[PDB]
Amino acid sequence: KFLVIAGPCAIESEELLLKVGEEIKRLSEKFKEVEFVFKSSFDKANRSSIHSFRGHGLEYGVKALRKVKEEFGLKITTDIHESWQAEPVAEVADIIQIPAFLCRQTDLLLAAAKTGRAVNVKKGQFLAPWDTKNVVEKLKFGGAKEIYLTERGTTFGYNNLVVDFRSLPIMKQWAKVIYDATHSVQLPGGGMREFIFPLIRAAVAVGCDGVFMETHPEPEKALSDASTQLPLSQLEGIIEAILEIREVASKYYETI
Amino acid sequence: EKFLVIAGPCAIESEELLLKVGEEIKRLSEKFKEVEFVFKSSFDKANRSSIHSFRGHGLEYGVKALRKVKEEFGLKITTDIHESWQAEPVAEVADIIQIPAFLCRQTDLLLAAAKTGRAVNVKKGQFLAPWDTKNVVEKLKFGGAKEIYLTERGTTFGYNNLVVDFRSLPIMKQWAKVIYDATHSVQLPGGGGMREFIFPLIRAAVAVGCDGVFMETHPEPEKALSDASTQLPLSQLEGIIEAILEIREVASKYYETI
Amino acid sequence: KFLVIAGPCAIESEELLLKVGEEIKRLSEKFKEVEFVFKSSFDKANRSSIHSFRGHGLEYGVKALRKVKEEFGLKITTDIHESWQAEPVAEVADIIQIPAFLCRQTDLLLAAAKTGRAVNVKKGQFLAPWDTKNVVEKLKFGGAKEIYLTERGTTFGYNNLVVDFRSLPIMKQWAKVIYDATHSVQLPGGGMREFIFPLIRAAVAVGCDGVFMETHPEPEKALSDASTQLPLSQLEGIIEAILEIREVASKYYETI
Amino acid sequence: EKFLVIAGPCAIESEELLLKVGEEIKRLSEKFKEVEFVFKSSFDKANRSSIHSFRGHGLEYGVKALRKVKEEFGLKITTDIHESWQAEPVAEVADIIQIPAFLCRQTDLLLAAAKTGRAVNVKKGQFLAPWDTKNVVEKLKFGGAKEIYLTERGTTFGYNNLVVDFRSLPIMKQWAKVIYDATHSVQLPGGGGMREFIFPLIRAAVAVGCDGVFMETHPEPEKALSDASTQLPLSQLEGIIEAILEIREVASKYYETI
Ligand SMILES: O=C(O)C(=O)C[C@@H](O)[C@@H](O)[C@H](O)[C@H](O)COP(=O)(O)O
Ligand SMILES: O=C(O)C(=O)C[C@@H](O)[C@@H](O)[C@H](O)[C@H](O)COP(=O)(O)O
Ligand SMILES: O=C(O)C(=O)C[C@@H](O)[C@@H](O)[C@H](O)[C@H](O)COP(=O)(O)O
Ligand SMILES: O=C(O)C(=O)C[C@@H](O)[C@@H](O)[C@H](O)[C@H](O)COP(=O)(O)O
Ligand SMILES: [Cu+2]
Ligand SMILES: [Cu+2]
Ligand SMILES: [Cu+2]
Ligand SMILES: [Cu+2]
Repeated sequence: KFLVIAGPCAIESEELLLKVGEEIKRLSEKFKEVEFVFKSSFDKANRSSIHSFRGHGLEYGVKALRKVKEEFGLKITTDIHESWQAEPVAEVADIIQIPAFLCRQTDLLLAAAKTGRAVNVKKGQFLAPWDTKNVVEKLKFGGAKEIYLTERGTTFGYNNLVVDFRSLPIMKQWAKVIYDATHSVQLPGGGMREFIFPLIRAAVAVGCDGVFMETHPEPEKALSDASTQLPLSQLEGIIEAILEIREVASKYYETI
Repeated sequence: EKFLVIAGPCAIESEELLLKVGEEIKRLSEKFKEVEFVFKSSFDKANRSSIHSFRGHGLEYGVKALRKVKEEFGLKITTDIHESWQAEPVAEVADIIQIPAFLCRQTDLLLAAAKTGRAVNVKKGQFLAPWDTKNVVEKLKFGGAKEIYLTERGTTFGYNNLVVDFRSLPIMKQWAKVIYDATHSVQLPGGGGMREFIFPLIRAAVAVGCDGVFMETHPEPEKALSDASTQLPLSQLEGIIEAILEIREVASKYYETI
Repeated sequence: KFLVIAGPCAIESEELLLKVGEEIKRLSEKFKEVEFVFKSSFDKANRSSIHSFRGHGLEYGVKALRKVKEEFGLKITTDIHESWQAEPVAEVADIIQIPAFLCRQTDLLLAAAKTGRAVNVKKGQFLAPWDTKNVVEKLKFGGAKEIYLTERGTTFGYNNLVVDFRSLPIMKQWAKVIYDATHSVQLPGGGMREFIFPLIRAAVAVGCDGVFMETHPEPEKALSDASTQLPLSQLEGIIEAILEIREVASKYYETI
Repeated sequence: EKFLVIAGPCAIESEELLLKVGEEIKRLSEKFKEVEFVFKSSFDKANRSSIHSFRGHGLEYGVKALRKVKEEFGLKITTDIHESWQAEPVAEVADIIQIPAFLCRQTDLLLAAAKTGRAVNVKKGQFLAPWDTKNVVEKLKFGGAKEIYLTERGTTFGYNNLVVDFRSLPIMKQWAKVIYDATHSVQLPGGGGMREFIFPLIRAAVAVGCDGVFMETHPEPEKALSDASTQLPLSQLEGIIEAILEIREVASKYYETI
């Protein structure tokens, strides 16, 4: 099934997760041919500023995510930042996410693989698409069976990311490929929200295995990535659009 | 809102090549009635990397060859100019005058094209940010152009590589009609890709939304005298045009206003 | 001799050329081991805006440059924009300059070469350093004997140029290399003036055959490239600095 | 304003390698009394591209080996850490704790280093703009660091290539002491250059102005187990250090304030 990974960027509160989770559950009942996976980070471990929001800790976050899985029967994903975190996170996370800056950290990758969960690696803004073959090879060496690579943009001069859509067919040679619709048009340190939907249309027309998109009931109040979180109320329309474009374009997806 | 398809062989290798490709584009134009086809070929490759590479058979020969395509098949014509004096003779045959990407800031060339009364299509320089095309359009409007296109053809991304930033399409749409160049956007300059990425990125362009696509084609690309690595085999053009019409239709209700 | 190419960006008036030319003459008498070449453009043929200053025409410009050469006995350089301009310009210009955007225009290069003058090609912001070998080959084919390549920065995302100093030793394989201190830190469409002197120190420490630097008595009033023209009064100090650093560093310039 | 030279073999291939290089750096430190030498070697290459590549002999072995260099030669020591728990044991031997470039935004790693009371040297990420190092320094100051360096090691420039934007040196100097990494700045990541550009770009860095240079060195680079293409032969270190002291001296009166 096509994957849709969605949720609020950060675990701002169990309350926020339950509100978002309720809508993701409703959509999962409406779009049965899509596999939904609920995402939220227990820690923003790489904020630019020491004064910015990080979160409420790994214990609180894992608990809140457990509530979402229990209340709604949704699969769960969250990111890890150091190797020791893999095991406790794997108790709740069906997919362990590796942050883009950390895509080359061998121990983090091996720790995630050791848990027996699926692993989704964000492609570093410094990595070339062909450079991801070695990422997959580490994860296979560590025992991983279900592996995703996520396109999230590439450094393009200062304070800008570009999406090179050539990466989608290149990375598909060795893993399932997800397109991150949210952070790919985030300007680090043109934009931004106005480009989210057009580029997710591009990703599906080119061909991918799923889309990653963050959502919040009121984006302007979000504590992380406010400029690019999608309003919750817009998610349904975008998902239906994704599915329609994929239905038509998929006739033309090239083999391997 | 007829979608534009600009297509033809990169260079005017011979009048015979032009008529062979023209016959196919004419056949497609009769099938895809919802498309406006414009036939393209360059009478001069004025910017080749090497002094030893094919340039062409001269302006007079090329205009005559293009005129024969227009006469025989009733197709609109486009070709590129390189210095201001070429605008006048070229406008005798060309419905759309093309401005090469490296020359997109050359004021005199832009004005020369604009005062002919023909449509003008400027290739966006590999050095230019999408928001900086606003002034290119202003120059053309100042010079009398009433029908203006901007063509996305990739941006310098380190050495010998171009990337297509698809954010450029909605940005440039604020000021002109936008064409996606499927051929030169995946060329690696000075020596992906390349051919394997042409069709995926065309699909991206139409899903994002554009007003036309530019695609070069040759019966036998391996033998072409210019851009051999990226010209589409002529037999593949029909299938690609059908795909972009299908993808455009399904994506179109989602295209953002303005 | 080390080359210093300097002058006001645009021929704003014969008056401006004579004021600048007077100082360049004085410096040429003070620094006898340097070859000075006076630069000014008769046309800014590639301005972003239709409303910006271009100049007073080729005839006026060639005349003003002739006045500088006659009054001060200085060598002259100016840029051309279309092939027909090479011959009339060559009447006064010792070095014909090819603009960066036009570095691949075969006819312009051949027209410049045909005049028998030296030719200095600005390296396009799109060109790789190894890509310049073919530029030199065109000029040799057209009869040119004295050929320069000028480093002027490379496209680095949007509205930014970076100087890759690896280009200096690479381009030296096939031509004399000039470093453009002015336009290399011009942001098209960090910066800017504060970086001019530090990067010209880098260029001389790496090793080049000359430096190109634009100057105006009152930069803030200049009609082109105001943000990067050096105040005339600062030129002497920078030249002396160049020469001192070159004297020491040249011990280490690698062969070929 | 003693200039810093950080030098040593990329990886702790063996304690024996360390002592061989250490003996030479000690000899140079006695000649170039105006330089503060800091000996560098990594106990772990934690970010290699391939699972098959050399990583090292473990933290305990590496710290012991570094301690032997400090004991035998009286040299200051630096090494890099990869996860927060390493800061404490490493601070037992390291005068300067190095933060790898990909990890320059990892708040916990920065704080772990800062609270040790050791100096901290952060490699600027290949993704980071020079003005965005201000917040990296703020994090370290918040965490108690009193001696902070920022190291220029190149910026992503298309695929598999780094460029050094020397404007970064005066920009970063606003907030920290600045080191130029002569070795990794010309490495082509994931497979110029390379070695032929090391010395020219060091000359550029000192002419622009910096507070130190970082240079890896191995008696026989061809045989090194990491960064073999860019490690300097040990016999060349003396000549390069003399050149940068000469160029620094002649350039120094021109270094801009602040
Ligand atoms: O959680 C994810 O999926 C991510 O991609 C991580 C992403 O949210 C982070 O890298 C943030 O974008 C980043 O910390 C925000 O940066 P800043 O607003 O602190 O400058
Ligand atoms: O004619 C067009 O539409 C163009 O975009 C011009 C384009 O064909 C040219 O820039 C060629 O790609 C270029 O001269 C070929 O370069 P090279 O093979 O000589 O290195
Ligand atoms: O004359 C030279 O040496 C040059 O390098 C040409 C240079 O002055 C021009 O490219 C200008 O920098 C350019 O027209 C100014 O751009 P803008 O201020 O019109 O956006
Ligand atoms: O130790 C340092 O100072 C560094 O800058 C770390 C540096 O050695 C590493 O990033 C290596 O360059 C990198 O693991 C080598 O990459 P690869 O040869 O495995 O592709
Ligand atoms: Cu986020
Ligand atoms: Cu072509
Ligand atoms: Cu100028
Ligand atoms: Cu190293």
